[PDB]
Amino acid sequence: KSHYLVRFENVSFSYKSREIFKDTYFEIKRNQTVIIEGKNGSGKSTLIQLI
Amino acid sequence: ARSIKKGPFVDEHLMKKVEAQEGSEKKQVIKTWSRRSTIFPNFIGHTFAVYDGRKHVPVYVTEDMVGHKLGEFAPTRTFKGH
Amino acid sequence: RIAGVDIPREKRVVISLTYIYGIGTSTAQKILEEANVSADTRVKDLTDDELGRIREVVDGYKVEGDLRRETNLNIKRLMEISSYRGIRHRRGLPVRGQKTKNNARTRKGPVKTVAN
Amino acid sequence: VEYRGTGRRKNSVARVRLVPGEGNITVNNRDVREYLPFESLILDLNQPFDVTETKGNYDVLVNVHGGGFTGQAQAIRHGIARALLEADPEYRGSLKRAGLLTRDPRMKERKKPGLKAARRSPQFSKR
Amino acid sequence: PIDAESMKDELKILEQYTDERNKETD
Amino acid sequence: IRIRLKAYDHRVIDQSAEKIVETAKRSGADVSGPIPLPTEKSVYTIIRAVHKYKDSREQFEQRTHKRLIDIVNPTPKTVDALMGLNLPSGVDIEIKL
Amino acid sequence: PRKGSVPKRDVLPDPIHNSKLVTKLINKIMLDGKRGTAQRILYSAFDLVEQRSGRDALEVFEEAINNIMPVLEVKARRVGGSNYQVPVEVRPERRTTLGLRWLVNYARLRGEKTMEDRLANEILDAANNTGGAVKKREDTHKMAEANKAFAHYRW
Amino acid sequence: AKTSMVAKQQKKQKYAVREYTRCERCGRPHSVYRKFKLCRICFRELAYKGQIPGVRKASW
RNA sequence: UGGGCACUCUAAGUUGACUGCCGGUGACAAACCGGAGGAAGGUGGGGAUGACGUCAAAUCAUCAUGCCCCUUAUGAUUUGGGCUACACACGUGCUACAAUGGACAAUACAAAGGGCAGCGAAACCGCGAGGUCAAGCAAAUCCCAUAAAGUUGUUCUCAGUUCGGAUUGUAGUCUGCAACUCGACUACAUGAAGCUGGAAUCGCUAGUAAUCGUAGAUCAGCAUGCUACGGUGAAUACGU
Ligand SMILES: Nc1ncnc2c1ncn2[C@@H]1O[C@H](COP(=O)(O)OP(=O)(O)OP(=O)(O)O)[C@@H](O)[C@H]1O
Ligand SMILES: [Zn+2]
Repeated sequence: KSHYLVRFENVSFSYKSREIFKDTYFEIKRNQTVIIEGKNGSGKSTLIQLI
Repeated sequence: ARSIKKGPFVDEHLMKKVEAQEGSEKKQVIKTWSRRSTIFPNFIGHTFAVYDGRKHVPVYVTEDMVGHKLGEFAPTRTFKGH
Repeated sequence: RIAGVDIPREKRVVISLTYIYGIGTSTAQKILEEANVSADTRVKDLTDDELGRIREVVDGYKVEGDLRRETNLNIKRLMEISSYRGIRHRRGLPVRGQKTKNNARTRKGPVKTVAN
Repeated sequence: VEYRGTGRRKNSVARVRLVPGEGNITVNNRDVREYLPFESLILDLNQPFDVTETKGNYDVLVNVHGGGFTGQAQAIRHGIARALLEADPEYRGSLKRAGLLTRDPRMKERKKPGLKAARRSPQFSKR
Repeated sequence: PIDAESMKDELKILEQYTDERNKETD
Repeated sequence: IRIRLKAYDHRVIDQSAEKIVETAKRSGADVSGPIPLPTEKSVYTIIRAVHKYKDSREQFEQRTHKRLIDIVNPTPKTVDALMGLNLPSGVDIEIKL
Repeated sequence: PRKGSVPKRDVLPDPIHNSKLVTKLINKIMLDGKRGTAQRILYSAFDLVEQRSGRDALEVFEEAINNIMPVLEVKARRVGGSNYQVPVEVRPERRTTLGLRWLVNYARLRGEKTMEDRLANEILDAANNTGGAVKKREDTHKMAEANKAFAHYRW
Repeated sequence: AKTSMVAKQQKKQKYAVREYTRCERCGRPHSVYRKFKLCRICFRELAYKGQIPGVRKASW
């Protein structure tokens, strides 16, 4: 019973030398199904950690 | 309700037959219609028979009634359940 | 802290002064006339200079338990003399002349759709 | 040496008084950019001034009455143009091709009974 | 993109009607 | 000297007014031509049906027209025509002297 | 209507940018009959965007309504057991009605705060063939492709 | 019913909250003007014959 | 404002719009599309105006009435109660779920109507509903009457929130013999469900829909309803 669940606001991150995310936006609304893609090392399991 | 500058309203004959046994032995129930008159401290101890439309139903005036009307304490409608 | 209630932080002082049961917005922004705070500062930014001086008039009123069953007795006397009202409390209906055949759904629960 | 003209629009009446001068428009003791709140109305009530190509030659000097800001910013433009076929009436071929000497008759409509408006019927359920 | 040049291509296929086929024996 | 004209129809409120202003122009005195004043329309919508049909209504009305007449030089013989009662039974004149 | 046809209504240019594609975008923005609070949102999003991108305000808006101009589209018939969606070609003045409401109702569907910048982040993303408004000349452009078969049922 | 209730309305009642108008042609309580003392049936039934001064229809 | 009738307003008279005119498709002959004088052009815009009949439609309760009933009542007069009853299902509306919004400050612009034992100013008093004095006006003069949207600003920053204003306890103001069953308003506290709606369903072709405010009749008192009035004001009509 609302619209937005989580959101990013020009978020960045880095693993001491590796710049994973520059300033980006991300959103998940009520009753959605999101499928994140990429490859090995892209940053999928580190985006789930930011949440 | 009424106001500060007007008083309470009591119906002019619900007092005379109450301040007529001011100093008397016993209290017999008083036969009324004036459901609309307020309750003074003077009534404290009386049990009036008010009018709910077809029967005079009796209630005995106590000291937590002393700002109310006479007919807040006598139902007019009947409703047992549906 | 200002009462048993702990009005939140990250708030204008006159906003969170509404958070207490018994003071809304008319007692919340001239509560700041006994003490003298600008009313526009956050509650995260003031020292106990006024933090007790707002804790002094907060008790000049009757607040949060001083008031709750204060007005559970006044809605209890109407059950014990048995006036008109209160049987509209001790039934569960609207007690002023709010009418009950059509929209009476704050005193009564949700619908109970029955048979036609 | 001032010209004359009344133009109406929609229950506003505005009396306009063309003079010899430079671009400036005063309305009811005020500068019209204090009078008019949108830059939308001060662009076209000098529509007459760009059809005849006398962009700045006149100070305006309006007197207004009735209505609101559109109908007064628009009863005016029918003054600026019905005071300029009065100076050189032989301007009149081209200030009338831009459609500027029409009074614009479109007024507000009666309310009819058993309707909630001029043209708005009540909600129909058949059962 | 879908490259909407279909406007030029669904105009030849517009003319094979259901009755144009009925005529024009081969 | 200030006088007023009334009537529900305009046909006898100029047939009256500009009929007797030159009853003042008879003798030596001149009067302001009759000034029309804002007239009123009252309006009453009722129900056509004797019973259950709103949405079918009917409107009527009734007006009252007003007229101004004032003269600028009364003589002893310009108000002795005050009782020249010849107005056609509907009009109502207002004299205040 | 049966009897014929009519005109439209022809609107005079903006004070400032000197087009009639910005007077007909306030009429998509206006609502309830309030041209006041629609001209904040439309001149505060030519200069809330004019900062972000260093070219003119009206060539990054007018390329933001020409990726959205749907060139094909589907209309319907019946059969008697199916109801087929035919694909027809779009006139040159209907692509300008739809691009200008596929851009303004894909702005109340956005997660920014004040509709100065929803309309501002939607004229700058839609200028790069992306996002909301400009998939919808791509929703609407496979349906005229899937249905490329039923074209002969046309008018 | 009527002819008993109208003759207790041409009769000054106790408290002047208690003067309901009730039309002076037929007796009807029910929709009654003050400038005429004539309800909605009788205003239309009399203003048609023409016996109510200054009234016509309205066509604005 | 002394003085003026110009400007505009008021409202009597009288102008004006007829396919008159002018091109070219029609020789069925009417008409049709375009053009130019015009404020408006093709029954200008809107109203009143509702044929023969249909429905044994509605109305014996507004009124009148043939036939049949009652007549110490089925008639008549009062006080009080009732039409305001509440497991529930339906029709018409109103208020909102916010950022094109809340709040609290400066600041403009309409019309159409009501007003005598009735509008009721300015001053004072009240946090407020409103109270006491009281001018003027039977009213184009005076009063109701601030129009609210709007506009320039400070501010709050996505949370059932400063959103929303139900429901209650309190303490008051007015009208009335009297607001107990059962009136409108205001102060303080209380802080309900509601995040834009299932199946299906409705209005509207231009100054109309949408929003915004004012005003009347009933009326002591009480409207979100009905009959009016103007400000801001879109989107679309390929076709059949
Ligand atoms: N603690 C760390 N310190 C430095 N670098 C790290 C650390 N953890 C992860 N990384 C780097 O971050 C990158 C992404 O890690 P992440 O956990 O997102 O992988 P992933 O996308 O989940 O891979 P997969 O999809 O195969 O699981 C890797 O290339 C890795 O080198
Ligand atoms: Zn009658």
